[PDB]
Amino acid sequence: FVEMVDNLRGKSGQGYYVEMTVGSPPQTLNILVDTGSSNFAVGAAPHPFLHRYYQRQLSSTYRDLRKGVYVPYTQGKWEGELGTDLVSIPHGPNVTVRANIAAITESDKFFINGSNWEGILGLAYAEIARPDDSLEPFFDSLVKQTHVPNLFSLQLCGALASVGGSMIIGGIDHSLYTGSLWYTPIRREWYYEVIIVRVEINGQDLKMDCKEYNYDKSIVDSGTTNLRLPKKVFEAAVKSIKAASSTEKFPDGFWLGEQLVCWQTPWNIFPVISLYLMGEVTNQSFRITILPQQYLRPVEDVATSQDDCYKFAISQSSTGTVMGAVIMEGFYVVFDRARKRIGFAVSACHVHDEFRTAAVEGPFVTLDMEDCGYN
Ligand SMILES: Nc1ccc2cc(-c3ccsc3)ccc2n1
Repeated sequence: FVEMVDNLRGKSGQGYYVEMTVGSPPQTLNILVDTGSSNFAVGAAPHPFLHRYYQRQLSSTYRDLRKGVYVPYTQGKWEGELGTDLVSIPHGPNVTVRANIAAITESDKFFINGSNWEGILGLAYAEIARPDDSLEPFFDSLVKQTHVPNLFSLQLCGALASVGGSMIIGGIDHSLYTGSLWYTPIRREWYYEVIIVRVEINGQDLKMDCKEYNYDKSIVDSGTTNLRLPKKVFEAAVKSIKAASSTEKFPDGFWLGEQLVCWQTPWNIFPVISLYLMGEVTNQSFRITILPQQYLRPVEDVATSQDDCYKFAISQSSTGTVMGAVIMEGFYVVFDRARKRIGFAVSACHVHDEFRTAAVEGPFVTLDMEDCGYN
């Protein structure tokens, strides 16, 4: 897996991408790695923000599926033409597979003006593929057509500053993490859904009905930046973070992500956040702990300010909990599809000081963990 280490690149706030090839001869494309969706979809027309795009006319192995796909999101959309072709990952396993590909022919607020990627690799399950679950996602195709084991893992390292990481396809690289992996079950194979059973700020329990933590979902998502929390949970978490960091006060807007706060930096004033996840065994949980250096993100994009402005990277949501980069950059994350589970271990590349560290600890006893799932 040494050939796969450090195969992820990107710019701060613009996602992680991996080099891929599509068609014959191979066409090189940078593709966003997204555990939050299930479509392999690439730009196929000269959108002026794109460095490169899939040219179907140049591929001898392209096959038309004679079907369109329309994908709206909250903000905008993407739209495309479904087909198949041969796909490779130059810094992945030495294999070539026939995969479904959405050729994107129209988009709005999908591509990022200024980024170095031209497509998306949805790593989640068939159930949330567009237009329906008959469209087999890339990873399913990879496992069916080769001996590549049914798992992948992600080390997202963070630092517009350049970001880096590793996607290890088909296994686990033990030098990307310290301590032991701890596994939480995949509750259902659609998103990577898991169950949060307890939340603490600075070891202080939030004491909420644990069903609020997973209302209506909790998911692991490499395609989101923030730790997103349901509004009711976010409201309590914010109140508790504010009380923990009394030493200095901040306007309501900052906590709401409506404005930035700037220095010329004190980490100790801010609390650690702990999430307890359902463990592998009846009545057993474990906890993941992140620092302010994960949830307080630098903004370098500030043109009207030559100070160190930060964004509060926890926000409200109506789609459930989203464990985004705020969480994932603390940990080596194993997506163990073979055994319907997700593993977490302290990341060897995570940003920390000399007083506190990201942590993965257990076992703990936690009763009635079933009840924390929304139905
Ligand atoms: N993990 C995520 C989060 C947000 C996403 C939004 C889009 C999209 C589609 C049409 S416009 C924007 C696609 C994939 C996404 N994956």
